[PDB]
Amino acid sequence: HMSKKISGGSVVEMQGDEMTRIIWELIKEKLIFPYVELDLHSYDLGIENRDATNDQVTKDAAEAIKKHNVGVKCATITPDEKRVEEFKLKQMWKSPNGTIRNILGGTVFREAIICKNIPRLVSGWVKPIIIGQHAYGDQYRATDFVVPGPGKVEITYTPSDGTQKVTYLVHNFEEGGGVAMGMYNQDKSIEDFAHSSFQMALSKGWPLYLSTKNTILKKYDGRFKDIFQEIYDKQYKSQFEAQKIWYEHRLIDDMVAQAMKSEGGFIWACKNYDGDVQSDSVAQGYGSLGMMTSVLVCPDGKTVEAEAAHGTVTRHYRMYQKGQETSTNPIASIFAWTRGLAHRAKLDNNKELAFFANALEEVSIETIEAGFMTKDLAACIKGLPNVQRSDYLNTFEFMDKLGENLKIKLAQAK
Amino acid sequence: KKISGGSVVEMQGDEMTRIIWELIKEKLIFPYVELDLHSYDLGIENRDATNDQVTKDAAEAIKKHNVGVKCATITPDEKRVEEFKLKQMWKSPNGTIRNILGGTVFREAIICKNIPRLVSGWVKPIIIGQHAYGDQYRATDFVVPGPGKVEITYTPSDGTQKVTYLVHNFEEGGGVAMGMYNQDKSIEDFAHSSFQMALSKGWPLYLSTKNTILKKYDGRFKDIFQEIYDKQYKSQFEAQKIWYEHRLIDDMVAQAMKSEGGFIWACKNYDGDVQSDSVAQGYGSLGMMTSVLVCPDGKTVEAEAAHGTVTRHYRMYQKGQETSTNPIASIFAWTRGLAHRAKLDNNKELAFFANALEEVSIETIEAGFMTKDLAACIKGLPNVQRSDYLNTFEFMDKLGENLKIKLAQAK
Ligand SMILES: NC(=O)C1=CN([C@@H]2O[C@H](COP(=O)(O)OP(=O)(O)OC[C@H]3O[C@@H](n4cnc5c(N)ncnc54)[C@H](OP(=O)(O)O)[C@@H]3O)[C@@H](O)[C@H]2O)C=C[C@H]1[C@H](CC(=O)O)C(=O)C(=O)O
Ligand SMILES: O=C(O)CCC(=O)C(=O)O
Ligand SMILES: [Ca+2]
Ligand SMILES: [Ca+2]
Repeated sequence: HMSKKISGGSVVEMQGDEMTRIIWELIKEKLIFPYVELDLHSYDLGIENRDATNDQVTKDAAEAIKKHNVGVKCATITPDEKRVEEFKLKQMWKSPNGTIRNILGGTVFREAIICKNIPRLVSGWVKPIIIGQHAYGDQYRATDFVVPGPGKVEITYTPSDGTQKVTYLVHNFEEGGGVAMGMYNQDKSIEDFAHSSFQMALSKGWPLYLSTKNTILKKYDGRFKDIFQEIYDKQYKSQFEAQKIWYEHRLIDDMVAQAMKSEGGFIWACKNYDGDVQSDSVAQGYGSLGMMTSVLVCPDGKTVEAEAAHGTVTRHYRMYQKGQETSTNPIASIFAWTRGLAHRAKLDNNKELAFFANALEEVSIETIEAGFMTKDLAACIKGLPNVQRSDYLNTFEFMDKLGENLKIKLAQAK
Repeated sequence: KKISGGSVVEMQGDEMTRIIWELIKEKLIFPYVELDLHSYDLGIENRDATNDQVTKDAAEAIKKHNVGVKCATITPDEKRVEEFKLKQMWKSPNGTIRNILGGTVFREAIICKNIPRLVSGWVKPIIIGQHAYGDQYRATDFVVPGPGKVEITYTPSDGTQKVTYLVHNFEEGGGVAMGMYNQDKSIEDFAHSSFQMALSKGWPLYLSTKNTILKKYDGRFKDIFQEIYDKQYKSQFEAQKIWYEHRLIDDMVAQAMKSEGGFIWACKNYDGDVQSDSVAQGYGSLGMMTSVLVCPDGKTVEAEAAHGTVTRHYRMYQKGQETSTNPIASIFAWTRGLAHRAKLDNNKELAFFANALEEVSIETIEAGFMTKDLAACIKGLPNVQRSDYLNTFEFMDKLGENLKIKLAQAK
């Protein structure tokens, strides 16, 4: 009969597109703002405000995250040919997440939210599997081109200090054309990636695996393997052993077979491409992309960006657009806010904010575990063809049910 | 009065698989099939002795006789170079052979009703066609020791202007860099092989790439497939009510996880290498898989046992200790090659024998006679007792008796 909200501090918010934008606003309206006062720095990364500002709004939000150390980002449209038409864009703008990653740096850690009544697709997975994706280099910064006919492709290195160049033959095309590409990574980026992985394994108490293909790329993938091993021996091995965990290198194909027959419960450090791909595989194996969280941990050990690990759910948004009922899972988006607020509360020693962030995570899981859930989770239980309308809640019924349970939980603890 | 078997190129391998290989031939093959065997030793010592020329000679012999069957082989790491005092950390024979022959490697689980799958919805099989040529498996990678410029250059053979592209200006330290390529003609054969596999199985075909990122490199795989599809295969796909689609690799691994199986999955060399191990494990046992390289000439094939050489079991066999080594992938390398041998020769007896041996293998396991690894797939290893499985020679022996019965019953 006379309450006062939690003062949450400074957070950078990146508004997004299509179905995740709708969810994003329901989360703020029903779960966050009634309990938490925020110093929000909002940036509209919607497809048409980006285009409006020649994508300057993306870069500015990236700089804002550097300044305030905490960002929460909604899924955004990444333009392709179709999208330039649909929004009559000025150009095919770069992915906002590549731009944001490239400015911030670091490792992207992805993890499924587990509810005990939600069957996995992979039978053995009891505990979670946290993939740490090295968010820099390799294919994502590579230079590729078409080879139009017979000829020589070479890759050369010219030292900056003046000494003589070295020239590696890629291929003599003798029979026609094809394609070629060069790609690189940097030692300091690999070192930051190793440290974040060892640190993540130690804070979760779980073992750590790095996957490469160094049997084939002895120099390129060998560099990753060597940097991890030296940093582990010099800096982490005795800590790992003190907690009865361990670090091992694995070939990527051995690693995906090992992961598939494990029980989970390990950190999986992936090079850029493998982490991009394998984390969608892992996400689906747990049940639903809607349940996949993601946090960019920057090398300063202080800045994070939290987001859902899925897209804008265009398919559902099209149905929403023509008045048709939808059942879109908000948990990944919710945990973007709770992870961002948890981190804000850690930097600030804000006890009430940290208790709120965890209460909302608990509430989300408890609601599903009591049998109230969106359709994608119902399908995990029954199999899609066998789901009845009575087995699940639509988008708005589920937020309402969550909002109801969160008011109860928070008024209980006071 | 044996079955006429014809010419077959055999590549001998290493450690436990080398041992099982000899047992397969003496127990299951040679008692029923007379063969003109052309045998190349790809054991790690002989590759070292010949500076790996024997691997090149084997691949050439496959061009000549059209059928190869390859035993698993050691791919040396640094511990192996010490063990054998190798002249260099030789590269996998599979890479050299695939580079010489070109083609597509089709991988598919070997399914036993009593071996549980780990992925719940995979009720039908998933066939991966891995492009066998180029990309990371023919690349050149090096260490960048400090600041400097990495560039990549194309010099046309006809003497016109060369083109140079900045890969990276290293300004803050060193790192690594690599160059890699593929060929139009080899991609086309990749496409043809995939469209033909789909049509022959009556299943739909998906090609995965990452063309959102590698717009030129992966875009070429995409454009080649689409062009060949529209001009040469779309009509026949529609007549069988199947289709072809390009999918982004990320989308596709998720789609496959939640799918029911029953499709052809065309993969670039790297993805096919990685996802075929994921898929074999998902169907229940990483080792229960077929791996058959189908060459562009449409006539030549090389079946291989895809797993490792089982070093721990070999050491135990060296010390004269009981082992329980699964032979099924080596057996199916023999049956797949002989089956294709029988196809080129219109040899109905050889074709019958190859499928019999495959059938005996499945039936024997489904009846409850299996090696320790398979019993552990069923009970869980901590719960496996000695009486739940056969040792290496007992299993081979049960296979041999069941095969002898199947061939007699059939006449
Ligand atoms: N972070 C972002 O800003 C991203 C935005 N995009 C965009 O999103 C739109 C559509 O893309 P899409 O392919 O449709 O993916 P998405 O995940 O939205 O939906 C797929 C299907 O997954 C099921 N599903 C997903 N979520 C839910 C849910 N909550 N509830 C229930 N079912 C769900 C549902 O399944 P169904 O119910 O249909 O069976 C759905 O349809 C495109 O514009 C992309 O640019 C993709 C990912 C990242 C970035 C992009 C980048 O940086 O370039 C990325 O990671 C990458 O690099 O690729
Ligand atoms: O890659 C090798 O060295 C051969 C073993 C292997 O991984 C395979 O054949 O798939
Ligand atoms: Ca991805
Ligand atoms: Ca492999």
